[PDB]
Amino acid sequence: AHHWGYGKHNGPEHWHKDFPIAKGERQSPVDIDTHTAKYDPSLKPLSVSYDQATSLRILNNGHTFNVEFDDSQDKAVLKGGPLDGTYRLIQFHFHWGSHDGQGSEHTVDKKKYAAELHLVHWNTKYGDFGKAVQQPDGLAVLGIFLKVGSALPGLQKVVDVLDSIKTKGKSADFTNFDPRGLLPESLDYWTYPGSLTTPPLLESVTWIVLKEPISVSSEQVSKFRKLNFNGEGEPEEPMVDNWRPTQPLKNRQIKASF
Ligand SMILES: [Zn+2]
Ligand SMILES: [Zn+2]
Repeated sequence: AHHWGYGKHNGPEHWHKDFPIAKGERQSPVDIDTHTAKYDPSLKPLSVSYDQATSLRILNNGHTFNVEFDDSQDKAVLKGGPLDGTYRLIQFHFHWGSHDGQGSEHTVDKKKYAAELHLVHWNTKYGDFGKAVQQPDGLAVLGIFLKVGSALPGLQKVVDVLDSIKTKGKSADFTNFDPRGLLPESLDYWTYPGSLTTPPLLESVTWIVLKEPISVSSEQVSKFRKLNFNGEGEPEEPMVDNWRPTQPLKNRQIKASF
């Protein structure tokens, strides 16, 4: 019965009990202090190759909704920037709040955005995601802030299908979705070494967080809130505030690409 979540007795403040790495040296998310985050002119340009991205399904895993990608080959791929080698896109998901004033995981000078998008990639030095997720150089997550304003057309295909995966365990067919519609024009970014922001909280993530947010409408985000954490036949719990508070930076340095 007990499973990790975002509630009072299974949430971020409780995770350390069943996942002691929650209190580790490289935990995510962090606050991005733009005064101390010093620029690095050695950082190579970021390369985002999503032209042949091949989506498979959209699903409710009880924590968020995931858009899964075909990672059998080097289709949609992230290279450059702080990354050694090639990282294959496997899935994307969001974090959001109960209201437009909170919802992001990272903060920028303690500012919270309405939501955060995470594009998850794993390093082809390893055989698959299951092997990479255990290694400090295993994953690269591209983090993108959402701010409420203009409706994003590239998000509409996602929003129009959320009613078919309202509850945990539902996974719908979802092909030919273009993740490039979810990117801002500028790819300037901050980067630091970190972790998964959910259990198992493994410290295997090179974080790449873009400075430019994308704009969504209040209506699009409010559709996110119509999802439920629970499965069919369980008490309803709206899926809201599925974000982790920021964690101590400890000895890490956030580097700017710009
Ligand atoms: Zn627990
Ligand atoms: Zn995430």
